[PDB]
Amino acid sequence: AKDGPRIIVKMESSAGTGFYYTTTKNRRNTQAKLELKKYDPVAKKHVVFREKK
Amino acid sequence: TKFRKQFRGRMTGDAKGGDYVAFGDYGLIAMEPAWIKSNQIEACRIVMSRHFRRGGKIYIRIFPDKPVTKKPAETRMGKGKGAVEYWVSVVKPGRVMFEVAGVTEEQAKEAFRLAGHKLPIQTK
Amino acid sequence: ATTIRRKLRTRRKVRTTTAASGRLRLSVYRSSKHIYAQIIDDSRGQTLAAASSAALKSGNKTDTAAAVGKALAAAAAEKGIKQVVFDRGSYKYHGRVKALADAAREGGLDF
Amino acid sequence: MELTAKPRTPKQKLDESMIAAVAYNKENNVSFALDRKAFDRAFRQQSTTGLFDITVEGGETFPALVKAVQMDKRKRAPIHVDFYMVTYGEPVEVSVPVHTTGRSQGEVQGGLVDIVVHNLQIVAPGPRRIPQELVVDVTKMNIGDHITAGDIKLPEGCTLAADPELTVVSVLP
Amino acid sequence: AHKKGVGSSKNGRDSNPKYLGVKKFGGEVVKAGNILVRQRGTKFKAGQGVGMGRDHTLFALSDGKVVFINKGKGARFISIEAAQTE
Amino acid sequence: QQLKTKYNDQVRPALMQQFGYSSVMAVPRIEKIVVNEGLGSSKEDSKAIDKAAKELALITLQKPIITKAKKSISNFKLRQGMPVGIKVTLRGERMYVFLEKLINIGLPRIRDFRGINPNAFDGRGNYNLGIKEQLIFPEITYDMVDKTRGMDITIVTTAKTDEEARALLQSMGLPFRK
RNA sequence: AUGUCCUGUAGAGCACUCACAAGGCUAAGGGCACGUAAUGUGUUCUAAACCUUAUGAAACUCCGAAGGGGCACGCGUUUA
RNA sequence: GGGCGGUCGCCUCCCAAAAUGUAACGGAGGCGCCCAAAGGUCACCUCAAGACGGUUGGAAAUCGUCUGUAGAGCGCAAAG
RNA sequence: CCCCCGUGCCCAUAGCACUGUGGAACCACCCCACCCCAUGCCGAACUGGGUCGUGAAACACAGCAGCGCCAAUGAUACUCGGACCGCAGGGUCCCGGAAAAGUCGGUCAGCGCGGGGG
Repeated sequence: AKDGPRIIVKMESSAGTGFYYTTTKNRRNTQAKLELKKYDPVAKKHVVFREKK
Repeated sequence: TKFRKQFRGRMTGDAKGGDYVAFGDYGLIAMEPAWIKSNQIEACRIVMSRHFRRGGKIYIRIFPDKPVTKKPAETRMGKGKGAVEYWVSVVKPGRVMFEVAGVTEEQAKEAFRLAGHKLPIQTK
Repeated sequence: ATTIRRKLRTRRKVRTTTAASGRLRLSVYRSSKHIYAQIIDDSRGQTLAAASSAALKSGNKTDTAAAVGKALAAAAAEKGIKQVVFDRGSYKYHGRVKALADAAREGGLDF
Repeated sequence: MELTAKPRTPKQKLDESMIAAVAYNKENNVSFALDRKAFDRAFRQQSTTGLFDITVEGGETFPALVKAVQMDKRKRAPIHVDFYMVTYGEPVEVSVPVHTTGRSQGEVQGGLVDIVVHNLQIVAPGPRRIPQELVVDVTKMNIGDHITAGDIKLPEGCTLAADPELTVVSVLP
Repeated sequence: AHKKGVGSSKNGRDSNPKYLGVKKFGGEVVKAGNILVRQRGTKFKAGQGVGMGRDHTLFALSDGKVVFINKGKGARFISIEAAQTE
Repeated sequence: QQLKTKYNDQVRPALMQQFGYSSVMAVPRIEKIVVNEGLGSSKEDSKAIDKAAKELALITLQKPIITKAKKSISNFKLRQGMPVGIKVTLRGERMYVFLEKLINIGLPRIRDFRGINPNAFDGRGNYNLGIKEQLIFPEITYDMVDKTRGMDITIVTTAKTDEEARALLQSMGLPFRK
């Protein structure tokens, strides 16, 4: 599914002790690298989620 | 001289139609969808105007329908191509109706000319 | 705008008393004259009695709604007296929706 | 010019000389018939012009008119048309024709006989009758005159249809 | 693949309509009207939609589920004459 | 009150003095007012027009929102939330005492200003006439100012019939096409 | 036999779709014209198109069925 | 028919033969998305479009208005 | 039997226009405005309190065709079916189901349903 900074985005969250990648994307309209969030993880409540690699 | 594009299509089928009207003078109707080769009706008025007059205008009640798609003949075992034929097809509609007098239907006399089938004139 | 605006809540209201029928209806009228109530149980019904003034008469809008919310919250509620009810909420929420419903459970009704 | 007949079926309606016939007078339906000799005295000179009688087999006497014209599609064997009879309190269909007659003062610049091919007019008539008296086709065909449909020599009263502004005879040589 | 003009060589496509419950027939929560694969609840197929209509049916059992926003579902309280119990 | 009164008892009875009406409130009231202007986003691609936005509220304060026309252009301009407009609701009683700065000022200037509107009127109490690009006010610098209005004024008045549309609107104030 | 619901062909018909003929009118329209501050003055013709006159159709609209299915009431031939 | 070309998955139907209901070197529009939001809740607002004359305003973009089988639009064919 | 805030049935045999009228109990305008509510701006139809005034188009009632709107078994158009003219259409009869416009009429209904009265 293509590759080479042009179209499409390849980002995918990160949450501590709440093991889950969120596994979805959007696009680089908003800032790069940094990517603040919130939202539910495994279950329980909402957990970390702050994005990184 | 009919549509200007708006895609090809059309199919077949014969019967009669619907386009007959009580004429004011001296009518004329088709009788089923006879034979007129488009490039026949492309010689319908001019043949009805050899020299009827310098000027002169009346009324008709039809218009070229057509396309047919004939295709070459190198080996007919395929799909199609395009029209390249053309035809009108009608019912028993009016198409002439003179308004003079002594002439009566002189131009509805050699109308039957380009007419392999039967097309009376009647009157109304 | 009323006989042109008022159309938002009508059939959209009756969709809990007709989608459950476990809650009552509710008239609700402006007029700013008298107050009344006059409710009917279940969307498949529309006939019941009520009352009138002959109580405390001094016209108002705010403090006059919460009144019948208990002053007459059983006087007419014969059948069952109380049995899971829901308010109408035709228009907005000036306070007549509050001081009425917030004075509804005052005397009776389980909302 | 008599009546009788009856047949509730299209049997004697498709057998040499005859017709089909229709009637719906006040408490008088049924589908008669009658032959077809001098049965083309409609659009000739009797187009609502005058109203005789008929002497039907048994009772009454209804004058009536012609109820437009129709002849036959393509051929000339008038398949069943219609027939109005003044005895109703609301149908439509009026027969107020507009002809073409004369020497055609078209040889002024260029133009032939008054054409017209239609078979429909802006008309109306209240009750049900359709008198016979109107022209419209003539009036110095040139420019700064014209003569169509919109008011003219109009039957009796005013007109009612939808939008009074058809086309009909006109000029344009 | 690859194509051009003066020729073409493309496929075509449809799907299965499959109406299912066939009017006055028992009831339960069958299905009927795959006008929209997502579908939705219905309870009791009265036969709605724009304009006056509604399928002459009346035959209680259970829920229903049907069509799209095209015509109409039902959800009506009423068996057919029954109303008391069963 | 002030004008409202020289409107409640002055240009209110006059109508009945001429020819009455079935009501003591039959007479036309202050139906609609508004102002209307905003000649589209000229100065800058929408970012400097703000220095022509607040300029609408150059007599009072009531933060106008400019509105938008209808998005369908993509010729001239126009998008999902462009300006192109005006409006704003600011009637009231002072609105009467606002005619004090309306049915008064302006006339004393506006080029070859002599009279106000040559008939025209009719149909409604909203006769469409007004402004060019003049304020007539000095209540601020007016040097630091550098815009350019245009457009007019509408203000309806619940005056359908011509002899109301522009009837009262005659003995109404004084500055007018005499 | 009968109860009950629908599909909407065939066609009518037309008013959202494509186009159709004639008249009134339409030129916010365009140009032939001694003009010439929009040109106020004036003119001529489709043309969009409203009404009227009253056009077509597989892919048209508030119309409308044969037929068919669903089950039900009941038995005539037979395991349907 | 060899076969260069053209064909190889999904989706709109026309023609499909008013329930399902096929084909085709018969025909037309594309794609293997979007979106932290055109998602859920509550609320108010009818869209293109003409006319009234007034702004940088030689149409058109500004606004008030009646009309509006509402002819908008609702994320990109198509039907509903 | 009275006028009358109102919930359905409904969905143009209640779309608009003409006459006039009731206001005190029905209903409109209004009044006062800072505060609950805080309206793209203001508080004007969304606001808190009400005794002037009036009911004027908007609120009501019957007469009320200018066109709509319901408008028929009856002839046509359409059709499960039977032999045929006959060229596919198209067409005769037998022969059931059985559009629409046109024929009249009527249209500003009507019944239960919570009331302020002589």
